[PDB]
Amino acid sequence: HFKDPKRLYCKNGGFFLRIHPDGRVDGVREKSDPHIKLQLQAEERGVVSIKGVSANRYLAMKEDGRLLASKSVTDECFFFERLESNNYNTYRSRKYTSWYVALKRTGQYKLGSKTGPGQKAILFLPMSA
Amino acid sequence: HFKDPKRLYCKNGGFFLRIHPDGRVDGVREKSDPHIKLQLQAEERGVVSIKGVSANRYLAMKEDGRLLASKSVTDECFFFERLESNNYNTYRSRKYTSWYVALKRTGQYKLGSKTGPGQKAILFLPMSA
Amino acid sequence: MPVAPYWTSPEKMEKKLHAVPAAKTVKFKCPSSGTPQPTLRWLKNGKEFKPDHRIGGYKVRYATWSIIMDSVVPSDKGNYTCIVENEYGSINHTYQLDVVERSPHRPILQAGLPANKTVALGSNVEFMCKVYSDPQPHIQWLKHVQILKTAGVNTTDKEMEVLHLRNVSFEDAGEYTCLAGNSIGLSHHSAWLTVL
Amino acid sequence: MPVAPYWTSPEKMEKKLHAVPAAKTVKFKCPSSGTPQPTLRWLKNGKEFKPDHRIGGYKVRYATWSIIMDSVVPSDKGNYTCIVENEYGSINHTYQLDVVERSPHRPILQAGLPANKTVALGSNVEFMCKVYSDPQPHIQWLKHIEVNGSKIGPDNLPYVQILKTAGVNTTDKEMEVLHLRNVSFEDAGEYTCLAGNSIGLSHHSAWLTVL
Ligand SMILES: O=C(O)C1=C[C@H](O)[C@@H](OS(=O)(=O)O)[C@H](O[C@H]2[C@H](O)[C@@H](NS(=O)(=O)O)[C@@H](O[C@H]3[C@H](O)[C@@H](OS(=O)(=O)O)[C@H](O[C@H]4[C@H](O)[C@@H](NS(=O)(=O)O)[C@@H](O[C@H]5[C@H](O)[C@@H](OS(=O)(=O)O)[C@H](O[C@H]6[C@H](O)[C@@H](NS(=O)(=O)O)[C@H](O[C@@H]7[C@H](O)[C@@H](OS(=O)(=O)O)[C@@H](O[C@H]8[C@H](O)[C@@H](NS(=O)(=O)O)[C@@H](O)O[C@@H]8COS(=O)(=O)O)O[C@H]7C(=O)O)O[C@@H]6COS(=O)(=O)O)O[C@H]5C(=O)O)O[C@@H]4COS(=O)(=O)O)O[C@H]3C(=O)O)O[C@@H]2COS(=O)(=O)O)O1
Ligand SMILES: O=C(O)C1=C[C@H](O)[C@@H](OS(=O)(=O)O)[C@H](O[C@H]2[C@H](O)[C@@H](NS(=O)(=O)O)[C@@H](O[C@H]3[C@H](O)[C@@H](OS(=O)(=O)O)[C@H](O[C@H]4[C@H](O)[C@@H](NS(=O)(=O)O)[C@@H](O[C@H]5[C@H](O)[C@@H](OS(=O)(=O)O)[C@H](O[C@H]6[C@H](O)[C@@H](NS(=O)(=O)O)[C@@H](O)O[C@@H]6COS(=O)(=O)O)O[C@H]5C(=O)O)O[C@@H]4COS(=O)(=O)O)O[C@H]3C(=O)O)O[C@@H]2COS(=O)(=O)O)O1
Repeated sequence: HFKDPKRLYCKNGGFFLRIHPDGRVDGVREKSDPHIKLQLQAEERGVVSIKGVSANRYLAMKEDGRLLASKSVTDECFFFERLESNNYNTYRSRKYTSWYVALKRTGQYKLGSKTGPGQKAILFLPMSA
Repeated sequence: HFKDPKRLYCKNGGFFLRIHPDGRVDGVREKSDPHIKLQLQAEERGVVSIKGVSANRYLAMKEDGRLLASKSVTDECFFFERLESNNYNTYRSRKYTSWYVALKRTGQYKLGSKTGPGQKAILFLPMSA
Repeated sequence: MPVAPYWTSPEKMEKKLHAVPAAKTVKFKCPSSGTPQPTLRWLKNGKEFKPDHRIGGYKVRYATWSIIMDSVVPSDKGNYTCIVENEYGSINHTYQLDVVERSPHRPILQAGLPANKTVALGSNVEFMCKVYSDPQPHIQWLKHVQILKTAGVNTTDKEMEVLHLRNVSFEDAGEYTCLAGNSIGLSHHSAWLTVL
Repeated sequence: MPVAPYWTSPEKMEKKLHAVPAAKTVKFKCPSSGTPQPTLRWLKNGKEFKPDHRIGGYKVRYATWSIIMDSVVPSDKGNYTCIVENEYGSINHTYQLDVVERSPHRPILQAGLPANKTVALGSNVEFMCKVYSDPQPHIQWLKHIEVNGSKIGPDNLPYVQILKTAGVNTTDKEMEVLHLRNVSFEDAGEYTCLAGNSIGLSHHSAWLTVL
């Protein structure tokens, strides 16, 4: 269901994208984590905002390519959601158009400035919740 | 296209199902083999005859579960063509309903009496020709 | 010198949940050791697994204490447990497999919705639109055009499936359209409002 | 003690052609050894391969002299060459990858066909039916009859006359076209091209008007 929340399971290590109520962004393998339920909303065809339901914040990528979640929306909270040909999803920042949202195999995000098309850190699998 | 001939690439070792002009049936990995072009015809929904174009014979499975190709059609030249959930095809003898057409990882067929659902020998990939 | 089976590479066992799209090949490993050498067996949801239990079956490489599943499918969803054991003990790890089918297509609108409605002048009326879409779809309400509602941070999908037309007039009479589209295509259902 | 790189497991390199349906994970290996330890690199159609060259990229496990490609697609079709080499020599093997896209659906008939045709009494007419279907489809041509002003039988099914049926006696070669020679007011009516595989049934009708 497009209206129900989703969990974003990153191919790189099985970490679910998580938004802390304080704004920190990282990953957790624990499916029961209280901060992995995300509400993806389209702002228009192919473009979404990603909102941590519990943290009530928006995943935004700053200019240096670091992730964090704002309390209110900004032009940096929009990403191109794309269902790749491998069936994984990629969230490319609409602002810094060459970077993606990604997690390291250690549960911490990866600087967009370090993200790239051939990488496993960028691939995400949406899951119901 | 359903009217053009096809080659049947068996998952078990990459052997193409081959019908010799003399009736022998086995496999060959060489894609240029002159006897691997098969004309699959439907006799009805989900049921096909498999005819070696060059050998001008039909793949038929005898009661003991051995393969061979008849010069003329018989009730033993019909199989249930099924596109399995993993995207490979299985040709189950409509007569001896529990056996499949299959090839060993050595290039020779496998007695239907030894074929089974979980096996790699029964999986085939149709390819254009 | 007896020794109970033990994990030799515990770290490569951290990822207990394996979520993958169909067909992807999956491999679970339980690198362990112990003298005398422990035996290795696998279990699908507690029960005893067996090669014929899935198309293409499974492959077990004791050499690496692993099990392999080629082109996985929904039927494989489940828990898989490896059991390494010798005469002086036993250990076991359990991985969770989840297979995801993706629907890469333009959004799909529930047939029949929105629905034509004839109502009294001044009445209240609400149109509905049920959308399906793997990728996040973007819904938008139209009046034949005049944009009336558009999905987004200001108007979340919560309220996008229903268009409220309060106290109608002969003006509001006409054709309304629910347009929803994702990055793969566009879909829309219209409906007529008749006011008497 | 110098040694040129050499294949350690030549047997598991026998299958040079890897044909698979899309998305399937593909892995090519070139088990080799040699002192000093040889380096391993891969080539897609002779050119230099690079992880960002495909979505999800590729993964190389020198540990097993392998390259891995998850969820392969048509774009990956090609030749892949591994090159193991040290200071005293080089070796190389090349595998062929072929990806087949599967269509698991009931057959699909070209829209518009067969086409309604109005013709003169006694004329010749031929109906056409273009079918698509991964699994071998079974085409069949029908004529709808009326046993009275009734075109429907007691069982709520339509009275029909089989006119052509795919099979060994009527191969798919001639199944896409129905020939109605020297028509009559009788031949007037609705004809149907019905094609179905193990997944479902599809059919397109058409009307023959005779004057
Ligand atoms: O890791 C890695 O690397 C990997 C992973 C993954 O998977 C992948 O990746 S992806 O990406 O791709 O995904 C990849 O993969 C790959 C791999 O790797 C490779 N490998 S390597 O190593 O090389 O590298 C490949 O593989 C391949 C191979 O081949 C393999 O591997 S290994 O190494 O391990 O080896 C595998 O194999 C498998 C197969 O395939 C399967 N098949 S199925 O179909 O089934 O499925 C299985 O098989 C099985 C079967 O059975 C067979 O085969 S077939 O061909 O047929 O099929 C075989 O069998 C056999 C047996 O064994 C024997 N036995 S013993 O004992 O000797 O042992 C037999 O014999 C017996 C007896 O003896 C007889 O007698 S005498 O005279 O001879 O002596 C008889 O008996 C009896 C009878 O029975 C009776 N009858 S009743 O009925 O009554 O019972 C009467 O008649 O009498 C008689 C007499 O008496 S006494 O007393 O003597 O007995 O018979 C028999 C029996 O049986 O019993 O023989 C047989 C045969 O012949 S017949 O006759 O039958 O015809 O073998 C088997 C087994 O089990 O083994 O399985 C296998 C194995 O398993 S696992 O575990 O391993 O799984 O695999 C493969 C494939 O293909 O896959 O490749 C792969 C793929 O991939 S790619 O890429 O390449 O493509 O990588
Ligand atoms: O046994 C087999 O042969 C096998 C083959 C098949 O592929 C598969 O079988 S299948 O049929 O099921 O498909 C199966 O594969 C599994 C692996 O065996 C298994 N490994 S295990 O440990 O033995 O269990 C596991 O592998 C994944 C692991 O994450 C890891 O394995 S390990 O053995 O090497 O540890 C490995 O990691 C990759 C990583 O995923 C890549 N990430 S990327 O984003 O796509 O590029 C890449 O990482 C780069 C990145 O640039 C970077 O960011 S990242 O988030 O960490 O990835 C990071 O940056 C470093 C930085 O470079 C350092 N600076 S430096 O000192 O100057 O170098 C420093 O600043 O620290 C940074 C980060 O530190 S941090 O980690 O603390 O945050 O690192 C690099 C880098 O290159 O290392 O590359 C690494 C290494 O790749 S490789 O050389 O080993 O090949 O690979 C993983 C993987 O293959 O995906 O899971 C496999 C399959 O599981 S599943 O996903 O299909 O479910 O077995």
